[PDB]
Amino acid sequence: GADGVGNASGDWHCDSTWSEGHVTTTSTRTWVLPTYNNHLYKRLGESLQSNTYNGFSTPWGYFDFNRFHCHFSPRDWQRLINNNWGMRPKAMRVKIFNIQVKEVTTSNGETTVANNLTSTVQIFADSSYELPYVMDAGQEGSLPPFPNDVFMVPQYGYCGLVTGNTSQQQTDRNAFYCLEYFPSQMLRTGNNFEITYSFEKVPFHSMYAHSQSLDRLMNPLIDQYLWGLQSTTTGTTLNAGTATTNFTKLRPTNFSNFKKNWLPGPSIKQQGFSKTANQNYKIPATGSDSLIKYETHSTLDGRWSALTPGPPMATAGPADSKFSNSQLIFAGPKQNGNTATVPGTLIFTSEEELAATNATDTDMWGNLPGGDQSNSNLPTVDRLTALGAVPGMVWQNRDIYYQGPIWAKIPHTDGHFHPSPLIGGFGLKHPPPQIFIKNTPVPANPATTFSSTPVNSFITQYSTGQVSVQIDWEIQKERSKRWNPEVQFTSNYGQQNSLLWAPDAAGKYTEPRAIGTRYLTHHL
Amino acid sequence: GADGVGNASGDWHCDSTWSEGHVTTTSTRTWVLPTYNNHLYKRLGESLQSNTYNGFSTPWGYFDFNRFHCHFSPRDWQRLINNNWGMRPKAMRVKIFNIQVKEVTTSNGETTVANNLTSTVQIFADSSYELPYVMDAGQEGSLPPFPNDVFMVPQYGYCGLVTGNTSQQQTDRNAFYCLEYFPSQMLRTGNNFEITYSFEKVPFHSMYAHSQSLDRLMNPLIDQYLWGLQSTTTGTTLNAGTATTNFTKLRPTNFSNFKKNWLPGPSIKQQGFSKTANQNYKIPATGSDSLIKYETHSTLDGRWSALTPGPPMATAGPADSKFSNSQLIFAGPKQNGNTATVPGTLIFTSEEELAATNATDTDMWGNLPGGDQSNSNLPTVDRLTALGAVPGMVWQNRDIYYQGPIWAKIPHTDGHFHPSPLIGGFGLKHPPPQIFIKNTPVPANPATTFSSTPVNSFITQYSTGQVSVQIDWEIQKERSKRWNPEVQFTSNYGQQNSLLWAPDAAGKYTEPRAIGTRYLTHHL
Amino acid sequence: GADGVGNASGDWHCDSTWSEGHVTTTSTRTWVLPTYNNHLYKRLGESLQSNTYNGFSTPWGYFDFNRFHCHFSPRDWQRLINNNWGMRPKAMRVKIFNIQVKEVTTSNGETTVANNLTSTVQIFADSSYELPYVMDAGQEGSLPPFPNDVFMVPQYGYCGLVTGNTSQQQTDRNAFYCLEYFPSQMLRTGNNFEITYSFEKVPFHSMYAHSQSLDRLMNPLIDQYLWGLQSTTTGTTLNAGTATTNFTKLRPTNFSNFKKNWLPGPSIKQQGFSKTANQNYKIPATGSDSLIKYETHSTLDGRWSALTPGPPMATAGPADSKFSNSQLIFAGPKQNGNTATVPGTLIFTSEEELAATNATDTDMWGNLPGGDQSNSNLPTVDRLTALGAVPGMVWQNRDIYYQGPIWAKIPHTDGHFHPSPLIGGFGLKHPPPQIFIKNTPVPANPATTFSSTPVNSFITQYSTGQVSVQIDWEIQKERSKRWNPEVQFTSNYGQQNSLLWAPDAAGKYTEPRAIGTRYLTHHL
Ligand SMILES: Nc1ncnc2c1ncn2[C@H]1C[C@H](O)[C@@H](COP(=O)(O)O)O1
Ligand SMILES: Nc1ncnc2c1ncn2[C@H]1C[C@H](O)[C@@H](COP(=O)(O)O)O1
Ligand SMILES: Nc1ncnc2c1ncn2[C@H]1C[C@H](O)[C@@H](COP(=O)(O)O)O1
Repeated sequence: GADGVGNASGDWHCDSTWSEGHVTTTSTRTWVLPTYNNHLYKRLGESLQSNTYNGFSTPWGYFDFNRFHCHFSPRDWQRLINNNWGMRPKAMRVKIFNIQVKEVTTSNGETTVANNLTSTVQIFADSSYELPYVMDAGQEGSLPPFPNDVFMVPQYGYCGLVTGNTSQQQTDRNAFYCLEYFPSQMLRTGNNFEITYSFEKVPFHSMYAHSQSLDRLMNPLIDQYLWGLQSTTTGTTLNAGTATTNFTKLRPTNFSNFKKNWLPGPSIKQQGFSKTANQNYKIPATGSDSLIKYETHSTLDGRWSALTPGPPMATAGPADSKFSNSQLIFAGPKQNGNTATVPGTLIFTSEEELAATNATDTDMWGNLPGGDQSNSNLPTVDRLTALGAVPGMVWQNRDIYYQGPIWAKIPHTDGHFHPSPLIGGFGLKHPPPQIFIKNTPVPANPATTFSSTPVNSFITQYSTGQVSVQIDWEIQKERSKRWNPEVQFTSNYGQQNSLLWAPDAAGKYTEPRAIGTRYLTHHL
Repeated sequence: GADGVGNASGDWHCDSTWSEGHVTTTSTRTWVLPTYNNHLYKRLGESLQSNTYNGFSTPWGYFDFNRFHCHFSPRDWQRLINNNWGMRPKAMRVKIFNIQVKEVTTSNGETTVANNLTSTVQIFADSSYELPYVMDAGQEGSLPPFPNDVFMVPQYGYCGLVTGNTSQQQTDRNAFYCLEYFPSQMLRTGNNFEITYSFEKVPFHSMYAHSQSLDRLMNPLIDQYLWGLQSTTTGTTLNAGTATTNFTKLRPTNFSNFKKNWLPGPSIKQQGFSKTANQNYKIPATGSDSLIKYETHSTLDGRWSALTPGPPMATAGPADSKFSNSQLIFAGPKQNGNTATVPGTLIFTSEEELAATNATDTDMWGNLPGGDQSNSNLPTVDRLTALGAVPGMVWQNRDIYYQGPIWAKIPHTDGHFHPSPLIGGFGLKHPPPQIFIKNTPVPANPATTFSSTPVNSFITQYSTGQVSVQIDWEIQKERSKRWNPEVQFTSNYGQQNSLLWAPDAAGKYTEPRAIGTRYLTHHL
Repeated sequence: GADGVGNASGDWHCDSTWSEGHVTTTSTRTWVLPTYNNHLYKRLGESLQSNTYNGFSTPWGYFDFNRFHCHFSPRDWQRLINNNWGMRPKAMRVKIFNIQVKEVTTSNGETTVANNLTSTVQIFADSSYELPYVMDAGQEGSLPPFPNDVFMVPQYGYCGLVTGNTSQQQTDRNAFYCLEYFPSQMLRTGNNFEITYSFEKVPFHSMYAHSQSLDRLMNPLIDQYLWGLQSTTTGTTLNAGTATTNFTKLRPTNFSNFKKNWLPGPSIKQQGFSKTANQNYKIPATGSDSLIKYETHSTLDGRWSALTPGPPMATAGPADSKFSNSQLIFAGPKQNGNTATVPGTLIFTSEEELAATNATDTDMWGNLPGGDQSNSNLPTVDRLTALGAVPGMVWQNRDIYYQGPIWAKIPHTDGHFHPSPLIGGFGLKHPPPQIFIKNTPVPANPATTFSSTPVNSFITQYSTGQVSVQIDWEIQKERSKRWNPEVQFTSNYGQQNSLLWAPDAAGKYTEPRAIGTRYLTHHL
């Protein structure tokens, strides 16, 4: 990739091509790149007991396309989800171009901008995965959903290890990575970048809700050939009757005692809250009794971490007054602030579909006897609040969302367990590589006599250009023998003043709701 | 398959062929097919709080061979289990034939039956697995163990999802499947059906009990090179002594403190009951305090489900007065009713063999400190009642029984854990397909003037014919260097009036006991 | 097609195969055939002034598959309509088989039925179209929607010409057709029939609603270069002002005066009625002032005929209290009678979608001046109630329904106009041929001495068998660049006691609502 100054170095492609069981999304967006940290690396750190962290902020920016709406349009996502029991990324190709480097000159009063033709910009992809991976933390920076929205490239920054739960102080293990210590490609207008990636083979995402329920997978018309204890006494009253060993053949209408082959999957109880302000308990944000303490969390090296997405568990409804972590929440259309007090201002996700295989988040997994029953003792009935893997469990994973993550890098650790990103998406060992970009520094007028001191005065600059990502998605059509019509993502937003999923009168594009994927159905 | 009326369309095969490490069981049985639901599909449903269920009952019947005694004879099962450390299904072939369709005519007083030559019967195999799988729920309907016992084909019926724990009401997800919306093969006498299947590669079943115990896998003659804390004080009395840090080299006779490499597998405590009526606690069947509540159970969408078979855990003995779920119970020889009060009337299974690797069902997994010990505090000793998977665990799975299930379909869910049917058997992703069969409807005399109303009057009919299943089993001979004789399944039923495992004087075949598989032994 | 008695002569096929842009529906149903008109042809006739008719009723039955639900399942129809901007029949193959002829014998008290092996049944297809075509009159007789519903074959009967509007009397033109004067194929059990047809090339059906409206097809941001008269005076008051010739450039916000290139298509005003009983006018059924008179109708040879389906016109809504002819009405799920008084008991169709191109049924086409305006005269503003074709008109045709007609034969007349069946469907010159079937007469015991008199005594008989139709449908996927999600046929029937679009607890299948086809959208 290399030509002249007055020659576009690439074209605008915003395809959409469906077929058999392959769909290829292609999209381009214009971007802007500032001069981060005024050209330098800055060591980050701040002791915040549990929020304690340390690291570094770099002068580099980076492209992030880890959000579904970066590739599919509303209509597409609809297509995709109303006719396919699953999908998955297969291949990706990214390309940056039409680089334009600008140098600003703030006048006596206001700023004036001009084209620095010979100025260069750098790009390079960490395809060896030797740098903290940031594109999968569910953070901002991905491309805009709306094709014609210009966006700012995010600043690259990474965290180191926090030794302790007190100080951000760093050990001899903490490491510093320098992006200049990498081979980068230098570009000027007329040059361009391009790269290709191939997704690892990964399981198709569900994209369907279950019909049958795990506890009702038998023939309602027939007896088991298995027997069990029905009751130890004769009455209808606890601890009172002639006392006997009553065994049953386990036949229809019973079912809750039918011997079964599979159990619901692992769960960890979550605290449930109400959207109606006065049904909660009045826990504060800050303080020694901050919400954190009362919400189910994990503990790493003395530090707390909300069990946020957490294990795949059946959740509350999107409409239900109850909600909780485990439920993804996105900003509403009219919500533009770091804070809100009106539930109706936000968007609530829901894993209600999982109630066919997984346990409910706020409830429990089941119950255990708290001791050994006797003729002179009925044991306490304990609560199975958290339960790990056990032979015979099966479960569904969290759904995927139109404005959700697409993939996440699996942690470089010997051993794990069922690698599905908890925020959702595809867990890859080596995922789409992070592409870094940064404007090259331009020394301003220099001293006329030598100085071993590093340069300070730099011309002020910023760049802009387009970028396009093309991902090949493998999808699988359904083919069920279900007779009755299925549920489907439909418009149904009724009459409206300014069409939904479209810019308003002021020219602002905003996403009305969150869209799932599990509309279609498959049995167990 | 297609010939004449006076020409058998198949022959009777009840082989048995052993060899190297392959055994092929072949068996045929005669069957009868009624006219279920008087030809129509009926929506099922009944709100029973926790036993709540919904679904449909179909006009179709189905062949089920998911029981070991359907294929092996007593003697065979014996052969199989006294010389092989394992086995597994490899291939299957089923064929239906000698179809005979009969039409009944109830006379003024009593019924008279005749042959409807031209009447047809339908068959088809759901080999795309697009229909609720029912053959693995441990229900009745499989073939009779006794070769010369005529059997009735089961009615096909399936359950939908239960949304809630209150109402059987159905949502837009519930689905209705219609078997007529499938390509079925129509037969008349002279026609026949046939099909072949190949089992997925699946782990051989154990078929052996362990010698060594997981906690005793070392050399009893030598010291470890590892050290540990033996005691914190000097006396023989708790909280009393000169208080010191006493470390040991961990040498013979100790063993319970030896550093080991593996832990017992996951477990969930089960309530234990006594067979002697007055040692229990007098819990009722029905009621707000039904046995269910007090027995360890799971909770799906607010509904309860006994943790019946549950996790592989060492169990009580077959003779022990204590028993519990986790133990398979079959009807005794003289037990002919949906209920019983005499333990000795039934047959108790037992996983006593697992006590070499798994934890005991009624007991616990182990113990944990309930807090941090101090010089001014000895923490509560907590009970590890339920424990999921943890790096380093190992365990044995539930045994297989002569009259037990053979396989079960693994649930269509992203992710599970160690897919061994909990009732026992082989967990296949796509198992032997369900073969459906139903008599074709025959309109009785019709109206002489048109009517857009669906037909009601149907000749009364039923069919009968033979069916044969052939399964190729892969088995592995032992080859241990064990010196002393091994345990073996022996007759030993002493003297008797009417030989056991044989019809009585009245001509009734009944199975005396339940037969396991783990008679042979292998170390760890 | 010819084999033995104990050999099925065909199998049961109820496929469904989707792909690129071709879908093949295959379905089979069991049927019953009586002995119509007790074996003879009967001349029909009845003078009913306007309902006057004449013709003949035949001893033959006939297969009719001219209803969409005969081929697609609920789910299919859904598939079909949520992803395709159109479809059309391409090829058809029908086959009858498993013929079973039964002879009844009513005993002293009640009837007894037996198999008459040697009895024959006749079939033949009028593929020369030389017989009144009846399969397209929107009458009963097609196959049941539910695969497992036995149905009665309809009786063939046809009408002749009615000369007059008084008498059913027939002229020398009236003709009598005899089906025995055709080559028919005789069958016995073991024989079978089969035939193939290929649809004529015919326009794909719409299957989409319009975005843009015919009167708003310009750029809302720009002026026309055309001028027009805006007002003849100065005030804001009719007939009052300084009187002038005010011409305008015809620019935005106006639009209703913009010069346009196309006009809405032809229409004929229909009378509108209200579903709320007391908003009508109290017109009687019978009488000299029967509803007919007051409802827009056509007049052929003095006879009246409701302008029922009539011209493609925008209609009322399915929910609107107003309804009218022009709107297809089907029986509700719980409606089982030739009459009803509760609108909510029935199912209302709606062409509301056509309001983007066609005029509204109950309203009018537009307005005309009733004379020539002058400085001393303002003409009556007339109502354009009925308007035929005029250069520049464009229009959409009536939608198609899940339980609607599929095709209709175009009348054998020199000339017509835009041949789209008014009830809806595909207008073919030579459509799927009518397949006739009738049981062959079997003389009962005969006289022992000759008689030139035609036979009377016939054994009583009826037959039954299966039939299957396979139609290859050509469909076209969409490919719009629409951004916002589209409307879609979704379940959404909320919670329910007995799942919809599925048999109830009593085993009765009933269709909940009527399903259209225009869910997707295309502009103009
Ligand atoms: N998103 C995603 N990525 C990878 N694997 C997934 C994912 N979702 C479910 N699984 C399953 C597929 C295999 O059973 C498995 C292997 O983990 P392993 O530790 O590699 O043996 O985890
Ligand atoms: N009956 C049966 N069927 C299948 N697998 C069994 C069974 N019994 C034990 N296992 C083991 C074999 C592999 O370790 C495994 C894979 O589960 P997967 O989720 O496929 O990675 O589970
Ligand atoms: N259903 C159907 N069948 C046939 N033609 C249709 C139909 N619907 C719309 N049209 C149009 C297609 C041509 O413009 C036409 C020819 O009529 P002709 O008199 O043959 O010149 O009518």
